[PDB]
Amino acid sequence: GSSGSSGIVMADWLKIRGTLKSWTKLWCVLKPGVLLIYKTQKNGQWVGTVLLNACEIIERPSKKDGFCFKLFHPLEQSIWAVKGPKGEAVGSITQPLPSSYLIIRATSESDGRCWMDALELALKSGPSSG
Repeated sequence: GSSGSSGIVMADWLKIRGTLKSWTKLWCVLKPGVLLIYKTQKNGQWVGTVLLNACEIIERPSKKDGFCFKLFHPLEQSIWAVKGPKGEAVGSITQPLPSSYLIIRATSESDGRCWMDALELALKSGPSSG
């Protein structure tokens, strides 16, 4: 359980696999048993939401490439919310994304380590349980 103050877990600029050509620095928001992603913090067109009902982290720092990881579902499920924050199918239409897994990138091994870590906790934190 992460008793910081607000429901949200953490928010930072994470890099996503550059399927277009260059990694995309989206605004990922770590929530309690959920993760949100937004094109930016300013406007915030929203990209999609990730569900952490019971996802795990394996990590993928690769040989030499800062630090990264992969969050997939062991019970083979959809790691995507039916809607979004404001109950919306989708916000914007950008690069393609996965369904089961989700590759993310952090700034420094630490950051990522905290991300890939918090995540594990988040899911292991449940949606405000008690």
